Order: sequence, then structure tokens, then C-alpha cells
Amino acid sequence: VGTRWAVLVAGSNGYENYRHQADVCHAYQLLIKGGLKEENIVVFMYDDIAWHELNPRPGVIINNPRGEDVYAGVPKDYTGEDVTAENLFAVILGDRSKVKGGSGKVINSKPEDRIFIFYSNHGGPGVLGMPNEQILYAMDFIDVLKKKHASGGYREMVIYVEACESGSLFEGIMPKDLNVFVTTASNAQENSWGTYCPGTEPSPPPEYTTCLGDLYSVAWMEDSESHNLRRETVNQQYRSVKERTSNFKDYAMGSHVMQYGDTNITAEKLYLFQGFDPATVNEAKMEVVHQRDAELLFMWQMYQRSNHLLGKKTHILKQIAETVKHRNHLDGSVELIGVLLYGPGKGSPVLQSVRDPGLPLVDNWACLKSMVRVFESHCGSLTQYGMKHMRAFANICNSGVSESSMEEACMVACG
Amino acid sequence: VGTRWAVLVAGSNGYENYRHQADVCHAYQLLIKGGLKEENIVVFMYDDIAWHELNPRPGVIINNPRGEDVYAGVPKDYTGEDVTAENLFAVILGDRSKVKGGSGKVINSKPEDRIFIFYSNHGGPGVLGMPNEQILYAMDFIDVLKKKHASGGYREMVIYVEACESGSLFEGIMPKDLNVFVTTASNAQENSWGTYCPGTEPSPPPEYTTCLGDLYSVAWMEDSESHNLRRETVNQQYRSVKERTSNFKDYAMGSHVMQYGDTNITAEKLYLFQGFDPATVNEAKMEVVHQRDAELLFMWQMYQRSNHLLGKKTHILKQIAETVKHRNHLDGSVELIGVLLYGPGKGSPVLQSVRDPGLPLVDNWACLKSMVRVFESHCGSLTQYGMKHMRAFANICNSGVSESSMEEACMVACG
Repeated sequence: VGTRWAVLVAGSNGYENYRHQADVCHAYQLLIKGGLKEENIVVFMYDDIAWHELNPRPGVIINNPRGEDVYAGVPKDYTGEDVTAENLFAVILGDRSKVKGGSGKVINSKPEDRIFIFYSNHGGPGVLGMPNEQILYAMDFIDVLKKKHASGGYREMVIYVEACESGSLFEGIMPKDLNVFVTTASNAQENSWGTYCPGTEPSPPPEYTTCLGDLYSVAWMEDSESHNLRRETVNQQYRSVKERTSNFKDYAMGSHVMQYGDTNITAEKLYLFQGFDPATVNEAKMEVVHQRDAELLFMWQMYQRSNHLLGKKTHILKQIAETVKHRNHLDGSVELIGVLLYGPGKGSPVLQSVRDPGLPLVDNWACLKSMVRVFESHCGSLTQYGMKHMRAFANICNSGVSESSMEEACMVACG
Repeated sequence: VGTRWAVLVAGSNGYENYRHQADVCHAYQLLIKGGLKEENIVVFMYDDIAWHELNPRPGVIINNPRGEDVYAGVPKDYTGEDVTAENLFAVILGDRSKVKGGSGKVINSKPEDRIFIFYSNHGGPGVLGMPNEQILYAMDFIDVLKKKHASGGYREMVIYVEACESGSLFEGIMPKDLNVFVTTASNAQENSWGTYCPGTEPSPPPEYTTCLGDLYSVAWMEDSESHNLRRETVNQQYRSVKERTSNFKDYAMGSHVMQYGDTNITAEKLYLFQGFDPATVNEAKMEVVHQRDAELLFMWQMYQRSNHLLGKKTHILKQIAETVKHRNHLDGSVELIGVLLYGPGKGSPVLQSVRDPGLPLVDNWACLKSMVRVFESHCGSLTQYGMKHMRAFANICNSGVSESSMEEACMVACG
């Protein structure tokens, strides 16, 4: 009894981030094969990958080396400028009146229905990326779940999140009484991983200069599509994905998959959320690339493939230098703010200290947004890479440092 | 039979580096108390500390919290602009014709004589600082020892070096057949430490905003002045200094004292090199500060002591920001050069790889100087802090990367 809904979100754009949209398109195809209806699956994807000038298979997206297209048939619900945090919240709430642009499809669910949410891109401590120069903050995502729960618009929900430090979106803040179960690609202090990368094994087709997928994402999808979901439980998928994402417990090239929320949902059969493919009647180490370094890997691939063209080669090398200089500006400015506020030798211990598991990243989420606002007003936009510094901003909030002191430090560091 | 000579060198200047000149002045006083004659001890010190506007005891320098002046009576052999690598080499060779400025005092020693060399400041892999915008390279220092040995101008020599990564000045290149024994404050991959720092224990007098000494340096000096050097061997001093510099084998706040050269000299009584004080008839953990961060600690002390003066406080905070921005420029530019030459993900492993103990830092020392020259021509002067990147430059040389490729990478990184 009830209807199965899904919300699939890629939080990034650019050919360098092909894998996030490939993960989301693969999830869409898997859910349709399971019997979920298109009207109940909302897709958020920037939609700049299939027809990108750099795509060697125009109009096609693949998510693993087998090369099966996952782009054909995916709906354009929220693409381009409409991939926003506000539209994501309106969609989850089932409030078409709060949607701006897009198809108008929302999760206008009933109390008997189940919902599956999958996000891929990206992130930082307490934050997720959204592609139109937006940061999605953890407490706002939890508040949307609380609002949806208070309306009575679903029976249970399962949420899968692929992003760096993704455990920090739920630690200390995700309630267990919302009928929502969550898993994350990593704990609160680990990065997440791209996989099926050029120059690595398992290798994507040779024409690819960008990674095809993300480790935790392809782990759950390849697990669902290789099992009878009427028999596999939510717990069994969690255990399998945790094992695969750990990469033979080698955490220098793997992460700790975490679980939050209502763990009673782990006893449920996965088909209640992902459907079941009627045609299904029921492992080696993977080379991975840090999510934050996959863009530089892609630019280096473009550089190495243009070695015969001097002009193009020089242009790409200068783009790599601009990208590293921008990364260095953000990393150096945040380190400098720590020194100005706390002194040398205490700056890094304060900004980089990780709270114990189970504690929220920040006590005041409005303060966290204000630290980002003050930083950006003097130092420039944070960018997706800059989300790595969200624990530094949270730690400034937690330390008792004033917003007036942050303003002074940012002005000295970046004016 | 024979005369005891010494060469004492501080490689730095500025009130932030008070400790290097305080170590050298203390060494001078200790040697005079031992019966070495002033005409046989050459002092290299910039000489900007005793009368510095920031010195709370004008005309006085102290090297430990007991506060005994060590400045009065120290000769001005090579000070200011004359503290150069060329003068140091001429002095060690005993060649007054090759000295420029200074007092003209040199080590014009005889075959029966012994020599003691002590250097304090900082350094980097394969390099030592000199204060007039100069880097002293390890192979040139070894070549001066070989030239002095070839002339027959001494019986034995002992050399003590306090600087970061100082073991790298001798690993793989110091011969055992020159009648020279050497110890260093650290191994080839560790920093060295300032001690007697403000805000730490054992604490210097409260008027001091800069560290009074360096750990290995005060370890040997305080050991020599508390023992009968006619009974203590060179080996006993090495063992005591190794124990103290390790700081209870806590290498997060200590270093590994290393030995090189002719270890047969360790059996000799220390008075043969340092003299003996006729009035001498024969341990707790020390708080330390990284040599490369002591300047920022001093600037933070000045900032915290000027909190009542808004104008002065703001000025110091901007000086701290300029210093950290300069550090970030050097660190970021070297990291960017690694990415441009080797690609992302291989850049840091190549630039930061440490050769096995016993191997020279670089196979071609002229290439090492050329990498520094190319870097500086595009990215600016390395500065003393920038000597930390000498292993990256050595690794560029060792990798087979051409000087033409280094030029291209530096131009892209810094133009």
C-alpha cells in the first residue's frame, strides 16, 4: 500500500564533475527498472554533461566501464539555474507554490508513501554543494525533514549522501523520530572518493578524461542492480556498501560509511524504497581519486592529451596554475584568519579540531552562515573546494570569537 | 702541543632571531673561560641584537633564564654586511687575502692545532642561512673542509651545527678521512627548536618577547660549562646533548642529534677543542618552538603586549598578515611548480620524498643552485623560511627534469 517516490540530486556542474550527474542518471534508470514511476522521481541535474563539447560520446552518459548509457529518458525536472537549495526544499516538502522554474514536479506524497533521496557531489563539514554558487547547510536540510514529518506526508524515508565529510551533515543533529534512515559515504572527518578514473584500475574507456562515478554511489547502485530487492534488506545494502567503500579497510583510499536516524528501517526490504526489477533472481580493490582533486586530474589528462599542440598545451597549464592559485588563496586566507584570531601555533589546532562523534559540528548554524558571509565579502566566493573550510568557520563560531573580530581578521587577511 | 681555534657563526639577523646570536655569544664566553685566546676565536654575528630598540636590557644579551650577560667582550670580527659565506670560507681556510672587510682575523692554523666550529640559525635540506640574503650550500662547506685538510692546517676539528634538517648537510657527502667530527641538532628530515621562549616553561624573564636560545645549542653549552672538560669526552657531550635535544624521546617536541665524520675523535677529551675552566670540579622537559615559527611567536607577543594601543596593535596585525602571506606565496608557488612538472597527485610525492639515510640530498649541487636561481628569478627571493623547500628543488634535480622545464614551470607559476 502506497507509492514510492525519489529525489535524485547532483550538486555540481562542469565536465570535471561528470561523475555526479552520471551517478544520478544511473540511479534514475535503476529506480525506473524497479517500477518507480517517472512522475514520482524528481531529478536535479545541471544537465551540462551529455552534450558537453568535451564528451567523447555526445548525448550519452555512462557510470561504469561497461559503457551502458544512463542519460536517455532522464527527465529535466530541475536543471541549469533551477538546481537550487530552495527548489530542493520545495520539492521535498511537496509544495509546488514554492518552486521557481523547472517542471513543477514535487514530492506531493501521502502518509502511506515511501521516499528515497540520493545526493551526489561535493561537500564539506556540515555542508553540501549546489551548482549555482550556493551552499546547502545541514541544519536547513534537517529542518526540511522535520517540516515534512510534521505534515504527515510519508511513512518512511531512506537518504543516501555521497559528499566529503558527509557524516557531519547528520552527527548531533539528525533525530531518530522522523521515520528517516540515512547513510553517508564518509564520516565527519574524511573525504569522499571518485572512481572509474582515467589512468587508474578499474579503468574507464580510453576516450574518457574524467572519472565515471563515485565510490559509495556506484557501490550502492551496482549492489541494488545485482540483487533481488524483495529479499535484500536496507541493512544488507548498508553492510555491502560499507565494505566496498572501505576498499579492503584501507582508509588511505577508502572511507567509513556511516548511518544515522531511525535504524529500525534497516530491517525493511529494499524494494519498499527502490522497487524491484522483475528480471533479477539475485570483489577487488578500486583505485580512487579524492573528490577535491578529481578536477586537477581531469585538467592534467587534457594537458597530456594535447602535448602535440603547443598553444593548447600552454593554455591548459595556465588554467591548472589559476586553479591551484585559487585553491592556495582560499587555504592560505583561512589559515591566516586563524593566526590573526588565535595566534600562531593555536590557529591551526583551533580551526582544525574535530569534535567527538555524536556532537554537532556547530552550535549556532546562523553564526556558521555569517562566518561564510563575512569571509566571502573580503576574500571572495568560497567555491565548492572552499567547503573544506566549513569546520574552520564552525570552530570560529564555537570558540566564542565575535563576528566583529571575524570582520577585522578577514579585512586584514584579504583587503 | 698546539693551539685551539674556534669559528662561531650566527646565520641570521633581526630581533626575532635573538637566540642565534645569544647562542654564539654564550659559546664565545665559554671558550674564553676555557683558556682559548681571543685571537684564535673568530666571531660571525650580524650584531643587531644588543642595541636593538626592542631589547629590554640595552647592551646586554642573555642565553638562558639565569640572565647572565654574554655580549660584553665579544669581538666584532665579521658583523653586519661582512657576515657572508665567502668570509666564512676565507676564515676557515686561514686566507686573509680572500677576506672582505671585518677584522681580518682568520684560522691561520698549524698542523698540530685543533679547531672547533659552531653554527646557529636557520637552515633547510642541504643548506644553511647567512644573513645578507645568502644561502650557504652543504657541498661548498664540505669542499672548504677538504681544502683545509689538503693544506695540512690542523690536527682535528669538531663542528656543531644548530639548524633545521641539519643532518642533510653531511649525509652522503661528509668524508670520514678529514680528521673532522660533526654533530647536528637534527636529522635530515626534522626541524630544529628554539627554547627559553616567552609564554613557555622554562620561562625567560618577563620582559622578553623572543626566545633566548636554541635547544641543541644550550644543551651543549650548559653541558660543557657544568663539567670538567679534562675528563668529559666528545662522545659524552654528544650523548648528553642527544638525550636533551630528544626531550624525553618526544620527537613531536624534540629532534634526533646526528653524528658524521671521523668518530674516532669522540674518544678525545673535550678540553682539546673547548679548553677547560680551572674553577670547575665536575633534567626536566623543555617547552620548545619550531625554528620556522619563532618569528610569528615573537610578533604575536608584540601584538599582545600592545593591546592597549589601537594604532600599534593594528600595525603589528598587518605585519603578521604580510609575513604569513609571504610564507603562503613561497609554499604555494613550490607546490604549484610540482603540479606543473609532475602532475597533481605526483607533485607532492616527488617534491617531498626523502632519500634513505646515508644518501646525499642531491646528486648535482650546481643543479640545486640553478633551481634556486630559476625559482627566485620568477617567484622572488627564497628568504630564510624558504630554505624549507630545498629538498623540493633537490628532488627536481634528481628527477631528471630539465632547467628549461623548470623555467617554464616557474614562469607559469609566478609571472
